[PDB]
Amino acid sequence: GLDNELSLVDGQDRTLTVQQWDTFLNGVFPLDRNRLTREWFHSGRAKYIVAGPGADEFEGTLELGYQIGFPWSLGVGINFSYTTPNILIDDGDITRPPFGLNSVITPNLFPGVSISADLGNGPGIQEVATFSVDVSGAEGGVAVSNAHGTVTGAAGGVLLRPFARLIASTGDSVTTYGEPWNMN
Amino acid sequence: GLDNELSLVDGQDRTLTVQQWDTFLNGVFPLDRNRLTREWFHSGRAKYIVAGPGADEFEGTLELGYQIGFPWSLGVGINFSYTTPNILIDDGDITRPPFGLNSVITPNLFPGVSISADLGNGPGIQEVATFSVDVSGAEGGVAVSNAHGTVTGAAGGVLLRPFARLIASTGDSVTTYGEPWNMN
Amino acid sequence: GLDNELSLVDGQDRTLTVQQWDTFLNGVFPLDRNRLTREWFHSGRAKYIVAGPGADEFEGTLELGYQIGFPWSLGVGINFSYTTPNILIDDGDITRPPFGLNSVITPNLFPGVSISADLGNGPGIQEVATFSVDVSGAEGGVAVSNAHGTVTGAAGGVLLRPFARLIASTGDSVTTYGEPWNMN
Amino acid sequence: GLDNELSLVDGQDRTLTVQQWDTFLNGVFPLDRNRLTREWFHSGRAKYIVAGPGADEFEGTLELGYQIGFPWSLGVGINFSYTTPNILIDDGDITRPPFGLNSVITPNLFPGVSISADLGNGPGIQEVATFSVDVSGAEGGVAVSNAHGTVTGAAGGVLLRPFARLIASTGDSVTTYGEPWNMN
Amino acid sequence: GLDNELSLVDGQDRTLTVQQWDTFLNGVFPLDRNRLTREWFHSGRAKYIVAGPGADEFEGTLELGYQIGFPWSLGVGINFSYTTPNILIDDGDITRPPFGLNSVITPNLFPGVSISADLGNGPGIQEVATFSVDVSGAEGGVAVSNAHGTVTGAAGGVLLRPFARLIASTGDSVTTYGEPWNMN
Amino acid sequence: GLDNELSLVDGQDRTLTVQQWDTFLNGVFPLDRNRLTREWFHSGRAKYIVAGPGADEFEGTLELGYQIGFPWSLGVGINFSYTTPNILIDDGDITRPPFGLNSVITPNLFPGVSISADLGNGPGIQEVATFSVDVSGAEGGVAVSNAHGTVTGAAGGVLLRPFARLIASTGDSVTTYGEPWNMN
Amino acid sequence: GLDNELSLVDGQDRTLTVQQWDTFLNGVFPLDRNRLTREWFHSGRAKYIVAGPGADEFEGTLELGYQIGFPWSLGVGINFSYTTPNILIDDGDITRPPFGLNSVITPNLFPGVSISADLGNGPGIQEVATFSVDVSGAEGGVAVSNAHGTVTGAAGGVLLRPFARLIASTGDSVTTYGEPWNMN
Amino acid sequence: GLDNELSLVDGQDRTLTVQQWDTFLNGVFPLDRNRLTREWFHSGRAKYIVAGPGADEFEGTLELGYQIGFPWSLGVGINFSYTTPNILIDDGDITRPPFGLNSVITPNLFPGVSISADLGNGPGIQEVATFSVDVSGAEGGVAVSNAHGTVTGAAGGVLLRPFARLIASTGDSVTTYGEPWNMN
Repeated sequence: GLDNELSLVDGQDRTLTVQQWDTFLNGVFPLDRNRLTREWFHSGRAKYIVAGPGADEFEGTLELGYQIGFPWSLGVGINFSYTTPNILIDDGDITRPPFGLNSVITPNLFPGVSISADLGNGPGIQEVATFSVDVSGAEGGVAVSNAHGTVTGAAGGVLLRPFARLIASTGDSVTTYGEPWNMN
Repeated sequence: GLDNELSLVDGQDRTLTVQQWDTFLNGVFPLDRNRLTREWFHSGRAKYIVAGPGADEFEGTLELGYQIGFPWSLGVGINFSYTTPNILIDDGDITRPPFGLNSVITPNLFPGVSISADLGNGPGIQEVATFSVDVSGAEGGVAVSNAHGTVTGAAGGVLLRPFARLIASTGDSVTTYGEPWNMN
Repeated sequence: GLDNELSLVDGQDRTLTVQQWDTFLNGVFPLDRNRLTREWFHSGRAKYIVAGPGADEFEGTLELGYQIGFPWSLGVGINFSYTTPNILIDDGDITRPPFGLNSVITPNLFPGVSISADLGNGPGIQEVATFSVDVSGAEGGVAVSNAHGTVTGAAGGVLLRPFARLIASTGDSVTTYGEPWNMN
Repeated sequence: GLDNELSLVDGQDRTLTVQQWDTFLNGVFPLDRNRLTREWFHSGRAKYIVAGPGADEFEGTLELGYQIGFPWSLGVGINFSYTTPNILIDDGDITRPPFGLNSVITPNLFPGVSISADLGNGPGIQEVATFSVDVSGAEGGVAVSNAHGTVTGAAGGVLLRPFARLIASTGDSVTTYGEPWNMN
Repeated sequence: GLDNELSLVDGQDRTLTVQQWDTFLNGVFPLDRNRLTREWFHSGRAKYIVAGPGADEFEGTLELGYQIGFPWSLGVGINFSYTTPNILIDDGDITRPPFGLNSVITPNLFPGVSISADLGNGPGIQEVATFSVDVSGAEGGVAVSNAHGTVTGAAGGVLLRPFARLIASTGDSVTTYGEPWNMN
Repeated sequence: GLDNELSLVDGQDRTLTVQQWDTFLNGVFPLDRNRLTREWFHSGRAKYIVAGPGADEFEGTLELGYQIGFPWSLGVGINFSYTTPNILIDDGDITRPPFGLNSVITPNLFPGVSISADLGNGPGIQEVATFSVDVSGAEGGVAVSNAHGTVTGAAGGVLLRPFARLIASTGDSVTTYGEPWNMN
Repeated sequence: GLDNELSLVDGQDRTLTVQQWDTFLNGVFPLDRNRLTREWFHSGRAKYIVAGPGADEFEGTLELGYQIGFPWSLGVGINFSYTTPNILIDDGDITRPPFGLNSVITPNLFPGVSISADLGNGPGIQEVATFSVDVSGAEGGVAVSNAHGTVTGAAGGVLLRPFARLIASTGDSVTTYGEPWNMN
Repeated sequence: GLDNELSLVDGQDRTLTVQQWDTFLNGVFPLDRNRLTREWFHSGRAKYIVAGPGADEFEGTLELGYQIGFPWSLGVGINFSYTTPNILIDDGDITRPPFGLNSVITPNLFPGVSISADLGNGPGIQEVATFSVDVSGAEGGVAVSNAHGTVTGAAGGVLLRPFARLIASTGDSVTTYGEPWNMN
């Protein structure tokens, strides 16, 4: 049904209304099985109405999309390393027995694994446009089912804020916002 | 209502007036729940008037926007690391017992976390144009409701200064400035 | 046969149906004989139907493809090194015998090999379009046999999710998704 | 009023005069509250006169702007860091009590802050064009009120030198310069 | 003769057949005499047939080429170095004889050579198009003799998989693959 | 007056003459008050004459400018740093009093300033074109007053060599050079 | 005279012949007197013939060039350095005579030169096109005298393999190869 | 006068002759007074003659220029540095007098200068085109006086090899070379 709506008396006395219908953000288990990944499908409709002078020769653009935000970037690195046995002489006496072999340095003698995880402030708030298209005339107009979206390297919970926007060819714009959906 | 206004007698004797109406910069809790992020919605109208010779065949551009300034950039990094037990021989004697095992170096024996926060001078003062469009004739013209803006990696308070600008196709320009809004 | 299907009543009352037929993602032993490489062949058909007003003057785009996800990036590096024998004097006395040769540093005395493997979080979820083409009229339309796909530096299992997409010239879109195929 | 003026007998015997009127560079407290930032508003008019043969079919370009110079770049960085307690064994004996725990290295035991400020020779002298536009005919033409300008990372005093320039379509040019304005 | 063939009933009921004839991949001793280099000459023909409705007004693209894969990248570096004799005083006493010359550090006393070879996972599977050209009508069409191909920095054996591809202007595609040729 | 002149009998028997008149390179105290900056104003005229066959339908390009050279690049960097008091234990015994506090490392105990100046060979000899424009017919043509030029990071004296150039649409060219002006 | 030749029955039954005549690759002592540089002059002619249906309305491209290969890249670096005398106190006692001057570190006391030569695997096999031009009709067509080629940073001998190529506008191609010329 | 000449019977039986006349490369003391810089002025004429069928409707390109080569790149860097007096405690006992002040590290106690010069193999052989222009008809055509050229960072002597080139619109080319001029 109708999720949300906003109206604007524009700069040439037209009433511009933009609406969001049937919005669904469907979070799924990530294809990559990566705990830092989020993945979802966006369905919904954007509609517009224009009333007042010139209503029928209205030219504009209609968009549907979402903003996304999460607090931290996270990366994880795991290293395996091994180095074959060796010796270098360090502060050794090579003039007489045992020729500096009483003062050697070796590499690490065993194979080893190390892990390193980095957490930093996130990339901020981003905007995705599911569609952005030309419309004309007083009413319309556009619907989407099962558009795909994803983000990775994310931690602390991913929030998605759906919007619909109408921009008049004339410069005027109104956008309506919905309640956010939690991908965590 | 009318927020602010400015007039200019231009280079061919036209009086150019640009105005800001109904301005609202609405700071909200950030979608990304990041203390270094600020997020807001811009509403307002820009109007112009042109008087004197040629008024009716005026060609121009109308803009509405804001400048943003904050004093410091801030970044935060937290690292978790652990390395598997190992030894290397350092200045050891491999000719006789105990074959240098009386002088070893190991990696850190425990898992460890470290935090690093960097504060530096900020990126200076930036300008955003919420809309910038062609206008013609003596009066107009353009309105916006709930346009979105954001910035991250910011500290010490974010200030937003709203403006409206009129540029004549002829080169002349006047811009009016409003009272700043505090996002912190 | 028919694998999967989805319908949408669009923004101007047309019923848009997109379908996936005969889908085969054929994983093969990799040409490069690299355990971090995966390689496959994509076959299938995408069909569409449009019903309701204007059905016959429908303009659109039809795509067939897949998303790919795997959890980890992996890289492996093996180094062989050898350095010719040398000495430098370190904290040596050059005023008297044996002129500092009782305190030398050498390079590693033997040839050596070392291995280093790095595992990190993967690149997230990617989309590939096997074909994306213009279609017009009420029904169609497009088939592919043995298109090639590949990815390398991958670990933890590669998953492929096939889709078909129909985008109306009018902005409306519907995409249908199939059951994923395992390349590991 | 008239601030400054310059004339040139050009390459085809036209007298070209360019003038600066009503120039004001208004330094303000920086929106970003950053001591390395300067911010100002430029108002003024540029006029031109062309006399001699062909005066009425003169084609050219008119500009108004300023050069900016300051002696030093300055940046400031403040780091906070803390690392969780740890030990590695350094030149320790692991064959017998106390197993090398008599020779350990730790990280810094306390949290710490460090500051680093860098001062270097500045970026040199830069030119900003407030407007740059086509003019035609013997007289004109162009005015600006409250154009915005800023610079950051600056130290040692910021000077602004206003100019007006006329370039004939024919190649000839004259520019007039004003007295500089101090932003510190 | 005919090496391999594949057919497809396309999205508008045309039968599309693509074929590979007379394929020869001729591996030669590399011009650069570099053991990490492979070099070869590709000869062959691609043909196509289209049957069913509209056969004679078929528009498309014909390609011939190969995929290449090898498991490892390899690089080798050899350094020669020598440094002229010198001394620095390290932890020396300059208040009394012999003024710290009893505790010096020198550079390496001899000339030296070191070798370093790096082996890492390879670049994955790549595609080369020997030709890719427009065709029209029901049958054709294109042949190549002695086209050149090469790759360097390769180890573990280089495999080359020949293909021919037909893409209809309409989106449909079929590609046929041959048996791979070993460049090692 | 006339500064300098050069003539060329070109490839189709036209005599091409290019001349420099009234040349002034006016060095001023730098706007940025930076000892590594030089700043100046260029005034002058370039004239051409063409004689012989086709003189009146001559098409060309006329330029006026200078080359600049200085021997050294110079940069200066001054750092202020301070680090808060801390300790780490280095080769300490943590099994018994005083728990390694008899062997600590600290950061620098005082605030500190350091200066670093780098002198290197300069960027070589550069060419600036004050104007470069199309001319037609047997005589002309172009004049400039108070064009601006600058350079920074310079040491050892900045030299400016003025020139005028005429390029025929036919490829032929002649350039005349003046006596250099010293900006140091 | 005729150096080499190759024929192909193409995809529409035309016999395509490409030929190399009078080929000379003239190695000279390098202008830069650099032992890692090679320099040469290429002379030769490329001819084509087309027989069978449509021979006279043949459209194509004719090229002449060479491939170049050498086994190793080589670079050489020589550094001169000197540092003015200095001291720092290292593990010194500043509470009592001689105030740590019994334990100083200095820089290198003498001026010094060091040389570093790096040999690595070469850049592989490259192709240069001396000319590549449009041809039409049954026979032609193109000749070159003393075209220049060069390469630097090369070691182990530079080999040049001359070719001529004919590409039909229809996609078909044949290339003929000559005996290689040694630039070392 | 005539310096050098070369002729070619081209691919369509035209005799193509290209010539160099009046060539002068005038080395001067470098404007930048930099010993690694070379600077010169190029004067000369290129002529061409075409004989045989179609001579009068010949279309082509005429160039005049030089190759440049020198064996070494050279760079020089001089650093001045000073650091204000400081102390850190190294392996000090802070539990009892004198609290680790018996084991300190300082920065260098004096101001210091260091020089570093790097010599490496040169950039190879480069080509400059003084002019490159369209010509038509059987004879011409183009002359240059006092064109400027320069290079810096050079050592071991700079050689300049003058050439003239004629390229037929048809692909054919001949170039003639002169005796080299020494800029050292």
